[PDB]
Amino acid sequence: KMYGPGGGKYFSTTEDYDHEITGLRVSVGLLLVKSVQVKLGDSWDVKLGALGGNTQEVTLQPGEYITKVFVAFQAFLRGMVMYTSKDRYFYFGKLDGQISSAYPSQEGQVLVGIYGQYQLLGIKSIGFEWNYP
Repeated sequence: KMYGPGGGKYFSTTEDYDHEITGLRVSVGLLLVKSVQVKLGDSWDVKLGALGGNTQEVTLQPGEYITKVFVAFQAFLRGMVMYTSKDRYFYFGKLDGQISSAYPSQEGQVLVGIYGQYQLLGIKSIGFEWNYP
């Protein structure tokens, strides 16, 4: 469920039937992952987290799901790696701090949301919602 030292303002991505995560954007400053943003179908969901940084955009091909995520913390979320069902990885930031593994406890489940806590400087805490397409 919830990774990091935490404390902050709670966020969670919009979770929808009829619409899945088709893409994603993570904002990274010089060091910290500031904010995340999922595209749900043909529309970017609200952008959640600290302001600022450079935003990496990543686009899932149809039928491609996020199935696992590594996350590194250091007072603030430094880095995140997402692996998909098409043998594709997406690196954001640098994996340095305390690495942690998020995966579904069940088979064929895939990333449906992201949630956590953030403050002014970036994200203090992150977690992932798994579920069938």
